[PDB]
Parts: sequence; structure tokens; C-alpha cells
Amino acid sequence: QEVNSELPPLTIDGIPVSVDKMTQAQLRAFIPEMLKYSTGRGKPGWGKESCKPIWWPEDIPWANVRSDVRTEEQKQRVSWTQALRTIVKNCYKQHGREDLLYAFE
Amino acid sequence: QEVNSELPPLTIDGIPVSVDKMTQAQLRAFIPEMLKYSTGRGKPGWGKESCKPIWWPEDIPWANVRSDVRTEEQKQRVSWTQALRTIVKNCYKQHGREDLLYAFE
DNA sequence: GGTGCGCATGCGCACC
DNA sequence: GGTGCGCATGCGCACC
Repeated sequence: QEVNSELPPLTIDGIPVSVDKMTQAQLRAFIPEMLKYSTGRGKPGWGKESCKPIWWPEDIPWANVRSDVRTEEQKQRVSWTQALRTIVKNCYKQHGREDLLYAFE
Repeated sequence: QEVNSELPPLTIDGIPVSVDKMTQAQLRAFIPEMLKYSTGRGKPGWGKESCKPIWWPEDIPWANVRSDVRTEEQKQRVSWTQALRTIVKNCYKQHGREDLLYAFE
């Protein structure tokens, strides 16, 4: 874990939302923003090993969330929505920002 | 004029900068963000008449600031940097956010 | 609502 | 520093 004061608050267009209530569409939009704030870089570097975050979930490929590239079997163990929530949850935890993650509870 | 509480503050990565001291590079980055906050839309709609802001400067084409498309003569009356500052200044004025524009003075 | 995908668009490289 | 430009990338359309 490595604290990052710079992760955004779990709000969309201002309204506070918990990660568990974000829609698939909202998550897909939130995740690149979280990555920009998380790394300071303007571009995620999707797919490049050198840019794979340490907290990236293991049963998801390091790939643009634009289009789910998981294996068909991977898609049965976990829904694409649950997978996108794991991406967010894993990023906030690894930065020790559980305060922000569980704020809406 | 139409007040917009939602225009960003004239800061880059946190540091406050006046529009007159922004570098060409910084301006090119700032302007699309200003447009997003200005309109609520995710995409500027560069070139489309239906999206041309009313405050757009007259001696600049409605075109991605990525690449200066002004006529060669237009480029002599006004430098590309001065042109990009006019874009910002005109947007903040038309939204009545002179408080933000002249903050650093 | 979920999700693939078309493509506009802005990050940052390249070169002066 | 200035600026053109290559192209990765995420907004939002399309369709279920």
C-alpha cells in the first residue's frame, strides 16, 4: 500500500455514488479518470506491461475497459460489472483510500 | 453574457497561472477542458457549426487547437499564442467570470 | 439498464 | 520555449 491523497472522490457530475451502485456505463467512464489521478500520466498505457498497475485484478486483462476482452469462461465466474467494480475497489484500497471507497455506506 | 459557475479556475496541476503567463503548450491543453466545463458536453464538436461557441474569436477558425489552421496572413496579425489566449479570455468574459480571469493580477 | 464499437480528439513526441 | 502531427483512447451511439 502507498497512500495517494490525489484519488478523486466517488462522485459523478457532483452526485455522490458508492462503487456498488455505479452503473456499468458510469464505471467505464470513472476508471480512466481514476487512473489519470492515480498515476499523474495523461494516458493509461492500456496493455503495456510497463504500465500495468500493481493492484490490477488478476482475472481481468490489462486492457481498455472500452471493450471486455476477458475469456468467455472468465465472463461466467464474474460479471463485467463486478469486474469493473473490482478495478475501482482495488485501486482505492492499494492507495489506502478506503475512507473514500466506503464513504457512502 | 450568461454566468456559468462551472468554469474551472485558472490553475494547471494546482499552480495558479494568469492567462497572460500560460505557455502555448499549457493553453492548448487548457482550452478543451474549459470547453467541457463550459458546455457540459464530453466532446468539443470542433468544426461543426452547431457547436461553434458564440464567444469564439472571429479571426480564428472553429477548429481543433491541436493544429493552427488560420490563413498565413492571419498568422501575421496575431501570434498563435495570443490567439489561444483570446479563446480563453473570450470564454471567461462571455460567462461573466472576469473574477477568475483577472484573479492573478 | 447492459456492453460492443466507431471514430473524434487531445496527450505528448519530434523537431526547430 | 514554440507548434505540427501521430495515434491511443474514451465519449457516446447503436442495439439488445
